Amino acid sequence: TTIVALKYPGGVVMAGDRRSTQGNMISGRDVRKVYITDDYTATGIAGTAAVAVEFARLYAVELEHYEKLEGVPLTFAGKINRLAIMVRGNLAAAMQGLLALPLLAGYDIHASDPQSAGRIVSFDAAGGWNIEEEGYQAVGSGSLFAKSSMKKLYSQVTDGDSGLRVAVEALYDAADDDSATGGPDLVRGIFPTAVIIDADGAVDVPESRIAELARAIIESRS
Amino acid sequence: TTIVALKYPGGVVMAGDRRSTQGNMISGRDVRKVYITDDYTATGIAGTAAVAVEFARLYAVELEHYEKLEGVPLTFAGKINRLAIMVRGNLAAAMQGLLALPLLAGYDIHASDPQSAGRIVSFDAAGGWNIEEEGYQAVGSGSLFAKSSMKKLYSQVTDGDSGLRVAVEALYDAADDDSATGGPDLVRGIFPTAVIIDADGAVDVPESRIAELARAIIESRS
Amino acid sequence: TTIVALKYPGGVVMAGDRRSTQGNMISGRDVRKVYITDDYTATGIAGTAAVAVEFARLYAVELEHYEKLEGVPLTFAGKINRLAIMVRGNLAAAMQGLLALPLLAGYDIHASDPQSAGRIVSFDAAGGWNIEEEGYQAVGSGSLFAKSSMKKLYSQVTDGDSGLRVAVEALYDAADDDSATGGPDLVRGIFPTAVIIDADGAVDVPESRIAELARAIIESRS
Amino acid sequence: TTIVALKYPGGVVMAGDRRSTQGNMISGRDVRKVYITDDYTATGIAGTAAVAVEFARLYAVELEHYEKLEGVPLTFAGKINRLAIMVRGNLAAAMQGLLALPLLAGYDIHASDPQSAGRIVSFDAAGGWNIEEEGYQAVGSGSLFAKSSMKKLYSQVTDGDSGLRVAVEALYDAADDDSATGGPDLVRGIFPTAVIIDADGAVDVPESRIAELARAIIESRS
Amino acid sequence: YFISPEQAMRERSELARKGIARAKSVVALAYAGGVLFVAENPSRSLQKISELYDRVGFAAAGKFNEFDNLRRGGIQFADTRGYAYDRRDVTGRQLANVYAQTLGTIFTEQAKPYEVELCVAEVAHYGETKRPELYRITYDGSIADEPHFVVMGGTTEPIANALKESYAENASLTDALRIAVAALRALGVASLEVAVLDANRPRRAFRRITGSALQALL
Amino acid sequence: PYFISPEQAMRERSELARKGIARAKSVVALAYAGGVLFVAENPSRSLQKISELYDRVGFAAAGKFNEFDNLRRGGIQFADTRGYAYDRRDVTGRQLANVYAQTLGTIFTEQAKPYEVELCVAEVAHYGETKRPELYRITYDGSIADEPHFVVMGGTTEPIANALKESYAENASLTDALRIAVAALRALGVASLEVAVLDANRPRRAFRRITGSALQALL
Amino acid sequence: PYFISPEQAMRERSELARKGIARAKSVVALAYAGGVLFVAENPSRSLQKISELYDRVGFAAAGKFNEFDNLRRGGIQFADTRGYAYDRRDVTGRQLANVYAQTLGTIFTEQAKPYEVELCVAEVAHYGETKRPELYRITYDGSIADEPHFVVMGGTTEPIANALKESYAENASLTDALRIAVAALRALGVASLEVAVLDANRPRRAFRRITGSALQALL
Repeated sequence: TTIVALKYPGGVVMAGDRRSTQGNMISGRDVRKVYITDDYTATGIAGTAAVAVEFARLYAVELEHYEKLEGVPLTFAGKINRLAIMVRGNLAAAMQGLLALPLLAGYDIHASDPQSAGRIVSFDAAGGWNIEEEGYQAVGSGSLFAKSSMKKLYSQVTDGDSGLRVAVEALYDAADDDSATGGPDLVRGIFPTAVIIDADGAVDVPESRIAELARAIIESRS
Repeated sequence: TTIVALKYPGGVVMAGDRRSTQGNMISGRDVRKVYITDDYTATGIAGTAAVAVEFARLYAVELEHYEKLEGVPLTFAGKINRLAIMVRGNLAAAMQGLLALPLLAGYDIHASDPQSAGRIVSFDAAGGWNIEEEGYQAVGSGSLFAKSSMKKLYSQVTDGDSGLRVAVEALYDAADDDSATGGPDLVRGIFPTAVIIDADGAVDVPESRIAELARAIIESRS
Repeated sequence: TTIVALKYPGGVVMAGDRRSTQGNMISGRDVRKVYITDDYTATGIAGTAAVAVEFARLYAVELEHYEKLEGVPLTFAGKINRLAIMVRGNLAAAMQGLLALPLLAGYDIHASDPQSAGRIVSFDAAGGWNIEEEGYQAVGSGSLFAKSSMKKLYSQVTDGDSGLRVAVEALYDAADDDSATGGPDLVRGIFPTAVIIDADGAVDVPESRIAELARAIIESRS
Repeated sequence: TTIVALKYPGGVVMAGDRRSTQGNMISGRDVRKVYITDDYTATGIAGTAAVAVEFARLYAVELEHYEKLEGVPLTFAGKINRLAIMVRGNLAAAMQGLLALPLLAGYDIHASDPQSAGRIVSFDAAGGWNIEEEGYQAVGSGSLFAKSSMKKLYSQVTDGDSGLRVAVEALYDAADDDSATGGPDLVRGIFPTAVIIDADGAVDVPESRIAELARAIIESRS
Repeated sequence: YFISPEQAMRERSELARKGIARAKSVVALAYAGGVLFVAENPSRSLQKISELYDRVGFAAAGKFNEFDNLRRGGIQFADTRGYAYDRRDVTGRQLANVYAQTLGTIFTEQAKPYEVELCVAEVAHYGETKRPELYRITYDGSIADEPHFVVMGGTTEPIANALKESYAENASLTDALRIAVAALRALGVASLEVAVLDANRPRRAFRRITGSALQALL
Repeated sequence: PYFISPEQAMRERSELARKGIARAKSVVALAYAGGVLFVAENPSRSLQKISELYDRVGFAAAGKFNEFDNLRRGGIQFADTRGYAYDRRDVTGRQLANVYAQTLGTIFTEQAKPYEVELCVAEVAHYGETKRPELYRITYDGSIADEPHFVVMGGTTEPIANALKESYAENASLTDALRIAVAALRALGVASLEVAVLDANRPRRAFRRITGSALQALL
Repeated sequence: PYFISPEQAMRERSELARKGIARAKSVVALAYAGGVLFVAENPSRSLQKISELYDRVGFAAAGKFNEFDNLRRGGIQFADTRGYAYDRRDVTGRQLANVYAQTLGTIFTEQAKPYEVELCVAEVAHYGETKRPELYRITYDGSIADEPHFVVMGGTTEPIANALKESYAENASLTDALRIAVAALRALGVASLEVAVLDANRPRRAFRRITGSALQALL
């Protein structure tokens, strides 16, 4: 598994691969690991599949619940805190092997400068969190290859689309050097999933765009 | 043990063998492992015999109980969820050896296209579930041989009957390569059991049809 | 990690580095480890990052809570006691590896002589505390190198600014001889953080001053 | 650590050194280990520093609490009992390493003969106590050397001052043969602490007197 | 010297009726795009119309702290139920039922009856056809199924009659707003609380209509 | 006697509560340019009827000191825990005003004697933001009222409320609002006055007492 | 759920409490140069109406011995635990005075018979510090009053309070304040007098009884 997230001027993008394994055995060719938890935050989760999908679901429920009770969404700080508390709560089971790590991307509507209202937040197994400020983050078995790819490719990011292409490429290199991360399957037509958040909220990138970017990368490397 | 399930245009079919062992010793020659939990779902369970029969019974009770209280069956999604929660509940005992894995076949009456309203759902020991979309699934010690058989035989599936024959054949190959799975006993006249679900509900395939299909396969291989 | 604190005539100064590691891997280049818990006390915490930030936050809350209920801050003695009780409470988790040690700097407004109202207090994992009287203290993996540096440099301390320079230098030597402590990063422009407390309260030293002192030290050693 | 106590005609004297270690490392050069728990009893505690200071504090609180409720101090017997019960209560933690042993000196106002109203009481880790009747006692890592010194020096004890000198000397020999016990630091001017109890209550010996006695001993040995 | 129980019950009913009578009036009516809530509300912070679940809305009239408290209880039940089973399983009917049972039991065992009148509304989901459902729950636990409109609080007769003459099925949003404000008068742009259960929204159907847009509409 | 008319006992309780509210020192709270101003007639130097509740939320009360004081403590309690769970900027004057009302109503219904208290919760905007001061009045039964300009609590409220009705001016400075408030309160001496402000210009903690020589100079 | 009008019952309770307070020995507490002086009319040698509460906080009472005695114990209890948790200099006469009032009010409302007691909590400054003595009087209902000069409790309080009003002098020595207090108390014999002081000059424990021959010499 591998989930990358990077800020671009005016927004944030978050992409994730599709494979799920048991040991050396490829068990799922089309899992979706990036959820839209709310109109301004998307959440990726690496790790145990059960714990992951459960985290995502329950967190979305809690954000929206407070929103319905108080008539206003939490600030990005409150959201960060609740996610952190959930993660800290799973610590006992994470030592027993059921570890799940979330990467949280959001667009702060209350930030001062709109061009840098993008937000990326990373968590460890012990619930501590860190607001990333070098422009990108990743999680999962391929995270190191993905980060080392984005470090070089990141000067190319200038808008929503270039940022999307850089995301897809980083995923391609993760998969290229790690076997637990699936690359674009040209045969079955299964590509990474992506979410874009900007001033207007969060939308899923439609599959065709990711397909074209992936084919461009693959032809570039041949 | 081995239980296969495959969609065909307009419905779903689910078949299971009859043997039950203790170590190398053949202890039951006529166990029934596929139940009709309700008018549109059948459930197979591999694993510890006690835990299996109990799961099936209790799940059927719960589906029908909610149906009597609310005056309408759950959606296929709710059913999937309850089964998943039961499975997650048995996890502590599954680590102690009492593992039971269910494979759930259903016919969604609310789906848009009737020709693809068939549904197959698979579970792991940790309660996570997955909606199968490559057309077939299996569970048990012979599951790998059964799946590798259906991958090749599946282009022949065009209706209810051809789908039934493919099911029986997949079982035959499971038994052919694994000793814990019983094949058709021509001497005692004991054949796999099968359930067919389509727009009109779930019916048990009468034994004679399975007998003829099994004899056709056996003569084909000689 | 390394956090030094030293009294100067008329006040106290407390500085801390910025690195945070996981094993040999540098994970945070700009963590802030010295907090202003109240108008007359700053608190540094070495050790597990989660437990550290939590300690600081909760202690600040408690000081201010009693202040709001009773209409007057605790004496420096009461503050020392509450911090000690928190530290004693984390002992079970500290044996399990989640150890966090605080170093508490304060300016006693009620002391008799203003020129020596500065206060430095150190704690062990078992909640016992000690009021330092040789003029300086440190905590963290680099603490021994920092103390052995300040022992020699401390006769130079005559005011707020010279005391600040001595603090920064002690940090520089800690980092120079230990790899878990980060030195001034001239490339990224990240310098230690510092807090100064005197008769007028606690203020954060603005970054520029620390930058100039660090550059002076670095040029002195070349 | 080492704390000696000896009766003299008409009173009791109790002295303790100042060092506190962690392994081979000298961590405290001026700890005070002998407290005045009340107007007629002083208490020394050897062992874990936290448990020690806590014992002393809580015991003083309890003596004075009963005194305020009943309008009269407990008899020396009751005091002995309460201290013993505290010590017995710490036994579980003493097996885990947090051992603290008290030595209790008191002046019984109700005794028949004033010249022998002095009282020394020693405790083990299991709360049992013993009223010393050979005229002196000690506790701590240097206790054996201190006792073997006082056995020879004790015929010189004839009043409050000679008894004080004998105490200081016994401490000097403890420190001379054990490294965990600090001797008189002539450089920093830190000397053992002493408490004298007689018919008029308990008073701390002012530092100058202990300084002169220590210098006399040190010059005698050169 | 004891009194009686039946007489006490009658007195309680009268007290409840009086409490219901001295209150701001609310109306809810079906229109082409769903259901429309129009309440006479001067405050800007205190509200008498609320989202309950994706397609289920709620209006009330009486004592604010109590009706507000029911509001919270209703919100609570739906979320937990949805999490256990699913969002499309919570229906306006189940919620309407819960309030009635709770109210009856509460009244029988409590000291003072809740001087409240409730209206639970439901519309169909996205891309489906079904008529809006209105239920009225009264202070005792009684529940009534309304086909066209509910009027709560204050003097309900004149408003109910004016609506009886003006109501038109499949009236647009503006017409239903005019009818509802007119029958409510039987007012000014200020102090009006207006919200809709817009059946055309994908998921969350409840939507407030406030400020300049409302002024333009009226 | 035994069987009686509840409606009569309830009426008696209301009358008793009214009497308790009536025999008490008067407090006023009014909006001015820099925030909100509390001016209470208070002779004691230790016992106070005006208090900080949270960063931007203040509190004044009139009635029985032990009870209003007790509510003061309960209100302080709720805000700190809530802030720790979510955050400081999430606690609002509205939520606090609401909690007191519900608690008061339930408490009165289940307790023996009703709290002879009248509460005013005040809120101002945060630093570097524009928003009008909000005043809420909570009465002994649980009723809550939203006030745009000023609240008067305890004693005879009519003359003070009318004098304020004639003298009030939005965006009056601190000195003018103090003169108006003391004047309408008289309807006094430098001593025995409890004056505090919710100064909207402070960075975090807005509540600030105005006592002694500075107050004398102002007046 | 009761016959006799609740208000009438409350009035009866108040009258009963007043009667209980009235038929009791009189106690006075007054400020003098060295601190605070308690002078009570007490015949018994074992039963006492004046007590140390904490280092600088003293306590006098008048009414029913078992109850006022019980409060004495409760007050002692609270201070020690509080001091252990935080510190000795954190316990103040104010906090203690407050606790008794709240407890008394709640207790009266939920109990059967009201405590026929009248309390006076006194506090002086610490060693080497300057501050005026503080006297608080707590009555049976929970009311608390801040007294600048002297408190009179139990029996007929008018004549004693007036005699003190004429004779009181701030910064009177110990002997003069004793003469004034005994004289105004008479409005007696060396025997049956309970006299204690909160001597501000003591290092820690300020409370100190003045009994026997020394007292006789003073008087």
